[PDB]
Amino acid sequence: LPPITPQELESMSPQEQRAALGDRLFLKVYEIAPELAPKITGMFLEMKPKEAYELLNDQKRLEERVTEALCVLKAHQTA
Amino acid sequence: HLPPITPQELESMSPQEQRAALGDRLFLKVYEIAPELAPKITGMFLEMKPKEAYELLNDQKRLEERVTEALCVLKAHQTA
Repeated sequence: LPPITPQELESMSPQEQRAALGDRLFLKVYEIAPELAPKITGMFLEMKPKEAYELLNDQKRLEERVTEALCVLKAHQTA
Repeated sequence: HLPPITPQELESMSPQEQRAALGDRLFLKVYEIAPELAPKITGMFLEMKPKEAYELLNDQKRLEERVTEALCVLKAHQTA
């Protein structure tokens, strides 16, 4: 999917923002954690739209948020 | 442990005074959760808005959640 412009993000409803950001976040997370990509994307969609949008423009920040999300899920695993 | 900060004191303190007051009380609570990394975790909390750091002193569950989140941010910053 082509990137969302900053002008489109401010023009979308919260429902439209979630669908547009969620589809692009899922594809990028799928390249890092394919099995937990739907679960991690749902965690990302709880952030503010501006915060989730920065993940689509900074690869290094997206990797750290995925690593952070995996660590939080691992922390709750009473292994 | 220090006595809790009242909401009226927080609004009357300067930004530097808020850091000292919140930082001392946040450190004592985080120390009971992560004693070794408590100073670094407290510094991460002091970058939040004063109202948000104050809620961590009044909500135990959210405090534990933010510490776990802060610990996971530190793990993500590993060079190796």
